[PDB]
Amino acid sequence: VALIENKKAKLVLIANDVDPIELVVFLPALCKKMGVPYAIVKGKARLGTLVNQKTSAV
Amino acid sequence: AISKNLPILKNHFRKHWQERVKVHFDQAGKKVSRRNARATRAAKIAPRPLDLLRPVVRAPTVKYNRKVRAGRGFTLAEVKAAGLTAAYARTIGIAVDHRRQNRNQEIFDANVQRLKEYQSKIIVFPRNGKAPEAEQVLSAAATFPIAQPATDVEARAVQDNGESAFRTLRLARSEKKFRGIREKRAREKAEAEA
Amino acid sequence: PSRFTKTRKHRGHVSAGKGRIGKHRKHPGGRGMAGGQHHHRINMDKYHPGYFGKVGMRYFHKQQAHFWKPVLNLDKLWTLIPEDKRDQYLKSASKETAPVIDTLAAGYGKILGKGRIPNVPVIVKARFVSKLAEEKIRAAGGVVELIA
Amino acid sequence: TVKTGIAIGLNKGKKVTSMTPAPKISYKKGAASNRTKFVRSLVREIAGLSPYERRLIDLIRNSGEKRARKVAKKRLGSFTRAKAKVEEMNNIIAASRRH
Amino acid sequence: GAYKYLEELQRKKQSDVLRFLQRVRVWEYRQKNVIHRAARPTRPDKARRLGYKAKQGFVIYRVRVRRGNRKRPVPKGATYGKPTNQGVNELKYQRSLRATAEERVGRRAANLRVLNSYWVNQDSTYKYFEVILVDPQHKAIRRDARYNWICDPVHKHREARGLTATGKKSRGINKGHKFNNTKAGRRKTWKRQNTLSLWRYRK
RNA sequence: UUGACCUCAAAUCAGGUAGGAGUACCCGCUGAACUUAAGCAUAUCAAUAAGCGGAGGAAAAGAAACCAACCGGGAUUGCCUUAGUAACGGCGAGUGAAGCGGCAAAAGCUCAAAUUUGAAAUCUGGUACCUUCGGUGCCCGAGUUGUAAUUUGGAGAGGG
RNA sequence: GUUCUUUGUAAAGUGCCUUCGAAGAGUCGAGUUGUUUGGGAAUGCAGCUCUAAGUGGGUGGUAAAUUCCAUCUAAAGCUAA
RNA sequence: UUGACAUUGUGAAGAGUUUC
Repeated sequence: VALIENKKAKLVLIANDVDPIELVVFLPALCKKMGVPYAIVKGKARLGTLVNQKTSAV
Repeated sequence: AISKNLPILKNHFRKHWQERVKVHFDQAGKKVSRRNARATRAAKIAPRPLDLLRPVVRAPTVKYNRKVRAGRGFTLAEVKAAGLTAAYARTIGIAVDHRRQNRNQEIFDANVQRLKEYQSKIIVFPRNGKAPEAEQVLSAAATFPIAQPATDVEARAVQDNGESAFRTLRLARSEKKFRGIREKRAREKAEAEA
Repeated sequence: PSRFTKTRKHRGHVSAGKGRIGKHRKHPGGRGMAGGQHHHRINMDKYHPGYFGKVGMRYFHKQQAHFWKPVLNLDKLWTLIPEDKRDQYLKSASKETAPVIDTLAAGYGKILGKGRIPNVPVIVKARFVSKLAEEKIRAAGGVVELIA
Repeated sequence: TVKTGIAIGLNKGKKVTSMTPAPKISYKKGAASNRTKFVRSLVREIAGLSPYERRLIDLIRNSGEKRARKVAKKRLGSFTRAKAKVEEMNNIIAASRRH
Repeated sequence: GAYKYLEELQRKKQSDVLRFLQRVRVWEYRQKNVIHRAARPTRPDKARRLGYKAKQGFVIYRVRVRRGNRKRPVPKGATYGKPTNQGVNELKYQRSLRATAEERVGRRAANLRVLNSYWVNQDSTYKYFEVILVDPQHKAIRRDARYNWICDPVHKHREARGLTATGKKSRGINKGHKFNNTKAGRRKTWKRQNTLSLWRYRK
């Protein structure tokens, strides 16, 4: 999020299946504000594997 | 009951008070305890003199706006004015406050003088073990006493400006009375035109 | 102590000194201040008037020391001087040199006008004086300093 | 502030070398740091509004403003917060009128 | 961090999205048992600022209470005394429901020490909270400094005695003139100032 | 088909813990009446006794969303005094504090909210060994839906 | 009081310029009900209803409106005598 | 027992801008 506010972000990915969903919901608007390319995705588990972790959320 | 001419009483003893009565027969034993506590603390203290420095203070409201009192702490302002910091000071036998913002220059000066005096007046052992190895005092209530200021001279010449101080009082009273009125009134004629 | 008390002297006199007829029973005429309008009205009036009532204005959270104004008179005014120096100033009696008198440090908050003082000119440091006090000082040649 | 040296009056008190201390930042609890203004102004648009806000702005393009003040007074129990919320609603409806 | 955005969203409890979320979550918790361990918090920011740290030892339990006045447990209004103690219906319990809830989970699980609790959701019928616990037997706790004060036997059942936030609040602890009664202990004050103290050389 | 994840379960699973007692003092909760008022219902007794929960060797409270309005003081607790006062009240009976000042004793401080981002740097456990209230390695695991380092507003961070 | 290592290329503190400077919400606050208080147009507490803000907020012991001032900085927390 | 407030959502049809 700090990287986004700093516009360091080239691309953002956000898994849909979160709970508490309030952890995540605003992020699209933020990326719109900072003009960041962002996307909603599926499988935060897959993201975890992409991190060498269980679950990533982003 | 009521009986002959006597002043009227209000004695608050209707409330099972007998169960809750404290007597001080230990008035003496606790004095012993306290002397022993102080002495023993001192004995273990490594001569740090059993009380930390505390500052000189302008003594709140009117009844006691005259007096001068020992407060809690020395205002970091005055500390670094003396040329050091709060943390090192607390390691030293000093007591520091962050409240009590300095607003009075002479008190600023007085406390910094105390602190410089104390700094020059004490002797610190090295961080290593060996030192001059002792001599104890237990004051710092006293060796830096807290006196009132001089506040005047013994006698002076007369400088009669011929005025009536009494009348000055009545005038100040009437001013404090009529600030709001005359203010609103000048405002009224001012906004009147136009 | 006990032994001086009359109950040692009543021993034998049945009805220790409270009588046989009007005997010493528990709480007749009620307790404390019961009956101040009904059957003790005559002690309330006559020796305690004004007890019953409201009067005047209230003042919530009255803090005394707003009204700390201890009081002094010209009549004394001088004991403030240390006696050793007193006669010296008194004999001097100079406008070029008069003693300074801080009532406030002495523990006073207002000065009043009782008494007659010498014709010495005297310097005062005092808040809150009376017209007559200031007057008599000025007639003595002294002055006053209002202070805070 | 500027004392007179008098035991009574408007500026009663000891004429003294009045210093000034350093400022505590605890006085600045009401700060509005950039981060926070951003977060708040964003969360507003994510959240939209609440029904009493909605009713109030309708009241503001109705019914004058005074009535909306009375209403917000009923809802919050003050007049200060009422005035402030009213000003806020004017700020918002200004955006809606003129983007 | 994003916890700030999260806070500021939380503090708008009437937005449509929260209305929706509230409905889902309250229905869920209502279907659940009255007390249930939660896998993790619903307001992680809130737990974090009240001292939660996601690590081996900390726990959340979620809780329900039944949300009303406290009707006097008296048979048929038979209070047996004067008219002033004749009320039953309109009586209020001085501890908060949060306090009750904390107490009930601490009773459910006594190996743990409470830390805090917080509102999540409610309705007319119930109130819901999320409550924070520690296993002070846990080596992680005992070896981290920063919390191990709670391992002390003194902080046993600190909800039962009125030492949490809500505890210290309902117990009248705060500085100032509006707390003169019950600031440093109600019973202590009353005892102090209904005691007669008598010295040897009587003053 | 295979492999994850989230959630919830089970196990005489490995290891741990709570219960009850006591209860002078302590923190709470609940909570009367006799009584006093010369009656009595408010009020008082009483924010007590009884009833219930939970601790310690002391507790609790405590570093100010303070006291104040002075020239201002400066965590808390207790003693003296404030004061039987301001105030409360069928303004009847009665009840009734707090600041200031003196003394005792003294001590300050941590979390959240911040990108480690040129590198989870954090932690439980298991296991071998050891100088064992613990420590090194290895492994498993937790964890980014955030453990570590920094900072706590008295300030403080970033850079120079 | 002796006696060993040597932390270390790592920790702290210190000055002046600059950018800034995050600060706890079903809470605060209000209304009402009940209770309690010395607390009096409402001392605190709790229930219900309403429910905020960031040059703001709390208080300043007479309710309301207006303008100033002053003092603290809550809604998280530890702490011996 | 009766009224209001909340739980309590989405909309329609009809009666005195409203609000039955």
